[PDB]
Amino acid sequence: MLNFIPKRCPSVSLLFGKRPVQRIEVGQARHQLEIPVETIEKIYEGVDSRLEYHNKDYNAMKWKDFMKLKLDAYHLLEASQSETAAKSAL
Amino acid sequence: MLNFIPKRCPSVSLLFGKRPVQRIEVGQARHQLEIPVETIEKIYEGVDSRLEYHNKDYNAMKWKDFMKLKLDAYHLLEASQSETAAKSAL
Amino acid sequence: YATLGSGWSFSKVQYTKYRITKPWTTDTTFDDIILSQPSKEDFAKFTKEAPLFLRFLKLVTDVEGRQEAFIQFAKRCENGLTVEKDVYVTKKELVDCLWKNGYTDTEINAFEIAFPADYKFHYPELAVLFDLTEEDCYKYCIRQRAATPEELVELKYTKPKNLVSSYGLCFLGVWFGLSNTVLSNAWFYSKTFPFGAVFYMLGSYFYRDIREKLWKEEKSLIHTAQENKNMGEESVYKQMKKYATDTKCLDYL
Amino acid sequence: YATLGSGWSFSKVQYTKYRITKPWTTDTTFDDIILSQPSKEDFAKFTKEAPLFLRFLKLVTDVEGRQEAFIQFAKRCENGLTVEKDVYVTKKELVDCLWKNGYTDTEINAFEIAFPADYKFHYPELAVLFDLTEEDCYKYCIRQRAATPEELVELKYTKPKNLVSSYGLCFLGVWFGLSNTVLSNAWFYSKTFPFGAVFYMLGSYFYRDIREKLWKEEKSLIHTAQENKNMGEESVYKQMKKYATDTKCLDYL
Amino acid sequence: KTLERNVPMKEILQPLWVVEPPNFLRQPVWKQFWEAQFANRSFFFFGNAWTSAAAFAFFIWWSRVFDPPPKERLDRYWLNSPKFRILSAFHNPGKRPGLKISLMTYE
Amino acid sequence: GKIHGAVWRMKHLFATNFKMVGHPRYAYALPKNPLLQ
Amino acid sequence: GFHFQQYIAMAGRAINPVQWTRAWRRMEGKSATEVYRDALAWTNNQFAQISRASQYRAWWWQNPLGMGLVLYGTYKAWHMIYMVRKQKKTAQLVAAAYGQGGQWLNPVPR
Amino acid sequence: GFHFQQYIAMAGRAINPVQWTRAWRRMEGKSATEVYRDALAWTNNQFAQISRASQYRAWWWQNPLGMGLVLYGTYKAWHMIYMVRKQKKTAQLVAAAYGQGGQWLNPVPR
Ligand SMILES: CCCCCCCCCCCCCCCCCC(=O)OC[C@H](COP(=O)([O-])OCC(O)COP(=O)([O-])OC[C@@H](COC(=O)CCCCCCCCCCCCCCCCC)OC(=O)CCCCCCCCCCCCCCCCC)OC(=O)CCCCCCCCCCCCCCCCC
Ligand SMILES: CCCCCCCCCCCCCCCCCC(=O)OC[C@H](COP(=O)([O-])OCC(O)COP(=O)([O-])OC[C@@H](COC(=O)CCCCCCCCCCCCCCCCC)OC(=O)CCCCCCCCCCCCCCCCC)OC(=O)CCCCCCCCCCCCCCCCC
Ligand SMILES: CCCCCCCCCCCCCCCCCC(=O)OC[C@H](COP(=O)([O-])OCC(O)COP(=O)([O-])OC[C@@H](COC(=O)CCCCCCCCCCCCCCCCC)OC(=O)CCCCCCCCCCCCCCCCC)OC(=O)CCCCCCCCCCCCCCCCC
Ligand SMILES: CCCCCCCCCCCCCCCCCC(=O)OC[C@H](COP(=O)([O-])OCC(O)COP(=O)([O-])OC[C@@H](COC(=O)CCCCCCCCCCCCCCCCC)OC(=O)CCCCCCCCCCCCCCCCC)OC(=O)CCCCCCCCCCCCCCCCC
Ligand SMILES: CCCCCCCC/C=C/CCCCCCCC(=O)OC[C@H](COP(=O)(O)OCCN)OC(=O)CCCCCCC/C=C/CCCCCCCC
Ligand SMILES: CCCCCCCC/C=C/CCCCCCCC(=O)OC[C@H](COP(=O)(O)OCCN)OC(=O)CCCCCCC/C=C/CCCCCCCC
Repeated sequence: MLNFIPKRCPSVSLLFGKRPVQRIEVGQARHQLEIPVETIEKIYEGVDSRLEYHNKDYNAMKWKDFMKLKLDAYHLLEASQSETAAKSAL
Repeated sequence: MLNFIPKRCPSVSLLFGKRPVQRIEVGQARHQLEIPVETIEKIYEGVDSRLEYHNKDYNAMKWKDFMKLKLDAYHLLEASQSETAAKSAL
Repeated sequence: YATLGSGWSFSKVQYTKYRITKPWTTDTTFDDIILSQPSKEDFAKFTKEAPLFLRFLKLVTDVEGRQEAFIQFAKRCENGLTVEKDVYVTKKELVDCLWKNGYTDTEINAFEIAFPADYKFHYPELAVLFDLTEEDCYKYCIRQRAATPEELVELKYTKPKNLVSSYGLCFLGVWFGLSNTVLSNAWFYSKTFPFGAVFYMLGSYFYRDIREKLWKEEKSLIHTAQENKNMGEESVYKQMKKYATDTKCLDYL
Repeated sequence: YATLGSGWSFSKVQYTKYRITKPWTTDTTFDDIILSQPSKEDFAKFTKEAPLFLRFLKLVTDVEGRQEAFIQFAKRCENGLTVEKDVYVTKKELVDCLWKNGYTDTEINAFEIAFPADYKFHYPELAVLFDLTEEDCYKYCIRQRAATPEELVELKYTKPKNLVSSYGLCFLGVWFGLSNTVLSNAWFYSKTFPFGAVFYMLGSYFYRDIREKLWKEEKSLIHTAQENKNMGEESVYKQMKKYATDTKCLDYL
Repeated sequence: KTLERNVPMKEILQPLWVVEPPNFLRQPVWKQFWEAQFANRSFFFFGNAWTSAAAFAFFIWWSRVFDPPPKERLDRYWLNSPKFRILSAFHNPGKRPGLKISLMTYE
Repeated sequence: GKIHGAVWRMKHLFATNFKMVGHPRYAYALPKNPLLQ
Repeated sequence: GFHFQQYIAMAGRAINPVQWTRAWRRMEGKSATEVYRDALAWTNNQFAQISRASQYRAWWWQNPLGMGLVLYGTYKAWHMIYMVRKQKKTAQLVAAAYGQGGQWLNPVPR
Repeated sequence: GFHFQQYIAMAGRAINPVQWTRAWRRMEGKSATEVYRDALAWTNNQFAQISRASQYRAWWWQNPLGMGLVLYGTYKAWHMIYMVRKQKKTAQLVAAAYGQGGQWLNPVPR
């Protein structure tokens, strides 16, 4: 994934927080996934506003947080690839 | 009206005599009118095949028959315009 | 060439400074049908999905009483129907034809509910569906496409031809046409560039005023003709409706 | 300018020898939005029919609890809504936005059943429907139109400018540029016309081979990137699904 | 049955004839010209009709004014003419016809 | 060109009238309408 | 106007000698009336294409003067390619026969 | 390339003297850095328009060589308009000072 976080201003992302939920399509099969808007808003605390790209519609996160996120993704992916993975995240 | 009779060949008028009825829209309001295909085919007895116009998709009638048709139309129209018209065509 | 179409809309076009663009293809090229005068082999081919049409065809054949045609067409069409791409008739045109030729409302509604609005029927489908010849269906489709020639048609791509001879002739042209003082003449600078530039500037500045002043009369004539047609048709229709009830005298007698 | 759009389709275009044509208009002209950089006053205006939208608006306002807005907008919009013509958002885009931002299936189905598929929402409609600012809605519509810039936008027609000075400068250009032996030179005939003509012929004959040989690598890279994205997303999703049932331990305890 | 013949477009789309203009009168030009003679103000070269222009042209052709000059009058204009000089030079490729022209004048 | 313009106007102004089967100055020669009385 | 490239290609094929043999073979069982009618039909097809397609289509060379500019350009190209070449030849001829300006000399004084 | 007509119009406005007074008034409360940044931004906007719109749009002058031909034409026009004019002036200067070819004469023999 890229470090491009869409601006939640209505001129860019119309209707961001009008409802308490976000939805996304995942993969080639386009599975649906719903995510709480608070879980999402947790990103805009690490978002950095000095940086703006792609027609000034996307900000960038701080590398610390972005790489923590990438590491969680990578851990999940390698666990999926492996077979001795733990049956729980506890 | 013009003396342009469409060719009933399927390369021109697809599905001419597949059914026993023809339909047309009339006027600005586009009233529907149904006409028997035999009443229509009566025209292709006066149609002249030597003459072909408009990409060779329309033949021309013989002037005698075409003008008889125009005269009937004109009589109906002037009767509609007049008020002393006969209440019946008998 | 004749101007085909059943529309009374007086339509003119204004041009841009950009060319028409189509998706990239390594084997096809888009062109105007009237300017190309293409043939069936010049047309490009593609594969179309059958099932949605084969279901309706099975229904129609079970109704009419001819299943050999359905079987043959299905065995021909399996793995998709290979057909010329830009030889088709739209659903709206087909429905208009059916209605004006006397097909029942049940059949028309079947067509409507069976096929999407943007479906495109090709000549083999038409032939197998109406028990006609593919030649006649092809000609009908071609006429209906020429009626709307603003849409480009897709042909097979062919390399240019006679490039070497054309290069020779163009070299000869420049060698004989630029070895002169024509583009540096007092005549040029005094008449050719001033008159031409003035005409170009006036045309660019009054491009639309001129067109409107010219087309005023044609627009008025077309309006008059359409109004006369409408009023006459309406009058005749209502008068025949008045006189429609003059046949029951006999069955009363 | 940035390349906006959410599509992964590697799209290239091939050109024709015909220009884009639009219906005749005495006051408007079609142009590219990025090349024109138009403003709100440069955009052309037109009147749109309200009722179909005003019904849905009344419903939404009765649901949300704000009827003053509906009353004001209806009194403003009566006799049609006067609005810029090519500043809109399509129904599909709006539905995608609603779905990804969390509007309920009931509301989405209401939108779908209420408006046709080819309906076009403008920024005043969006603002009055979502309690937003017309400025923000205008900017959003502009971004969504720039995402699809192949479609020309309709501006107010303006006469050409500076024609007299341009004529003077072009006369000066020809007077200084054609008073020479450049287009009749041995250098011309030996290098300029042969090299240029050979380049042109080779380009015309291998126009597509060159493009394909160049774009091969970019196509492969895009394919690889998309495959990696898909596989990673799927793996993460299925693993989180596996671990989704690790919260009930507490409520069991 | 299936279609295999390569159908040309000329069997479908017929082009209009525009090379030679239409004749809405459905009458030949000589008959038009003859009819104009009996119409008022269009007799032969009187009037301002096309037939009048055509008859005036034929009249000046039938006259003598446009015929070539006689040998007794050649040296008035023709022997000092650009057309004559250019033709003489062209048909005597590598020669100078000034002397022969002087002798033609003498003759 | 004059003839062309004349015919081009005659087309639009006559061919779709239903009232001009011929020219009005010669309507005396037309048959009589059986619907009038 | 249209198909100038096709016209150049036609001229090239015409000058190619092999095409001369091909045409010699094609002329077997053929009449002058047929040849003339075919050529006239080709020209009419070109002009009819123009008349029809100018109503709805615009070429890359479209301009506020339309096809008038393309026709003027055709004329000017013909002029500079043929007539000015003939003028050059005639100028050299006159300069070798009489001297420059020899065709505009005054008659010998009497 | 694009907007050549707009560029010609800009040159015309620039040479128009009234525009000189207009620019004199506009330069009130303005800095050289601002002027330079504005000009650089205008040039960048032109080139960015090109880079973006060449991906999906084709101009009337599109050809199998693309914008290379338009750029070559710009160069050739500049050449014939400015450099060949300067060459003509230099040629007349040299012909008046030394004679035709005077700048290529051999050194005086010793
Ligand atoms: C009265 C005084 C004056 C009298 C003197 C008159 C002098 C006349 C001279 C003769 C030339 C006439 C003008 C036409 C020229 C040809 C133009 C042409 O066709 O080019 C287009 C030709 C076609 O390509 P294209 O148009 O792009 O696309 C079409 C395809 O190619 C498809 O093309 P295609 O399918 O139609 O044909 C293909 C053909 C194309 O090849 C050619 O270029 C054709 C050249 C043929 C010349 C024949 C001259 C005949 C007259 C002279 C007699 C000589 C005796 C020989 C008799 C022939 C038997 C061997 O061959 C090939 O491409 C390769 C395959 C080979 C197959 C076999 C070909 C031979 C066929 C058998 C002979 C047929 C004879 C016909 C009977 C003629 C009766 C009158 O491409 C070329 O340009 C070829 C190169 C150009 C030739 C010159 C090469 C450079 C050398 C320059 C010479 C040196 C500079 C001068 C100094 C000389 C100092 C001494
Ligand atoms: C060191 C040794 C060398 C020293 C000597 C140097 C010699 C320099 C000579 C001066 C010329 C410089 C080159 C620029 C020329 C102007 C080019 C131009 O602007 O044309 C475009 C102009 C604009 O049209 P457009 O570009 O298509 O569209 C824009 C709109 O027009 C919209 O345009 P706009 O809104 O921007 O302006 C409109 C203006 C356009 O009218 C014009 O053409 C402007 C002409 C102004 C010339 C001023 C020359 C100043 C230098 C000489 C000083 C003379 C003392 C007078 C001082 C001025 C106070 C009265 O007027 C009008 O169109 C009509 C309304 C009138 C409103 C009032 C205008 C006057 C304003 C008050 C004066 C402002 C002075 C500014 C301070 C200057 C300080 C340096 O249209 C024209 O082409 C006008 C006709 C062209 C003029 C020539 C007419 C043919 C006569 C040829 C002369 C005879 C042949 C030569 C033989 C001579 C033998 C003696
Ligand atoms: C003389 C030529 C030789 C020049 C010197 C030798 C130099 C050799 C190097 C060549 C390098 C070329 C430079 C390439 C860089 C790119 C240039 C470019 O593409 O944009 C040019 C530029 C197009 O601007 P744009 O950014 O593409 O925007 C287009 C607009 O939106 C408008 O949109 P639109 O859709 O309405 O039209 C688009 C476009 C359409 O352009 C076309 O597609 C051409 C249309 C006809 C097709 C056939 C073309 C060739 C034969 C007819 C034209 C003859 C003139 C030669 C034109 C060469 C350019 C194709 O418009 C034009 O470009 C009009 C050009 C034709 C103007 C005719 C003026 C006649 C006065 C001269 C007397 C007649 C000719 C005398 C014989 C000359 C024989 C050499 O064309 C202009 O010149 C703008 C004129 C602005 C008004 C100025 C006041 C009127 C003065 C008229 C003369 C204007 C200067 C032209 C001088 C040539 C005539 C003497
Ligand atoms: C030198 C110019 C001065 C000439 C002498 C003075 C005469 C003055 C009177 C002018 C009268 C003009 C005649 C008007 C009648 C209508 C003509 C017409 O519109 O159709 C023409 C015709 C277009 O045919 P078409 O029926 O419209 O169908 C188009 C195709 O479908 C293809 O579709 P497409 O979409 O792919 O492309 C459409 C169109 C696109 O045309 C365009 O829009 C132009 C694109 C660039 C925009 C800027 C144009 C000006 C600056 C760049 C071009 C410089 C050359 C000047 C071109 C003038 C024409 C615009 O294609 C072309 O026309 C290509 C023309 C450019 C060929 C460049 C060859 C370079 C060799 C010479 C060295 C470089 C130049 C030296 C400096 C010369 C300075 C004067 O163009 C051709 O020449 C066909 C060539 C066929 C291959 C021949 C073998 C290669 C030989 C190359 C030279 C070909 C002859 C051109 C001589 C000029 C270069 C020396
Ligand atoms: C008078 C009633 C007729 C009125 C006109 C109605 C139209 C009649 C149509 C008749 C068709 C005749 C077609 C003639 C075809 C001509 C063929 C042709 O030209 O052959 C040559 C030959 C002429 O040869 P040249 O005399 O050598 O001329 C050489 C030029 N330098 O043709 C003729 O002879 C045509 C003769 C008729 C010429 C026209 C007569 C013009 C006379 C004008 C009226 C003169 C009035 C003078 C009255 C005198 C008052 C005191
Ligand atoms: C801008 C204003 C321009 C006006 C110029 C228009 C000039 C019009 C005058 C010409 C007509 C004058 C009538 C002369 C009749 C004289 C009496 C007469 O009948 O003599 C007959 C006599 C024929 O006799 P023969 O030669 O012996 O026949 C031998 C047969 N082989 O008629 C003639 O000679 C013909 C006279 C030719 C007149 C000169 C032609 C001039 C060319 C004019 C056409 C060019 C366009 C003119 C502009 C049009 C103005 C409307």
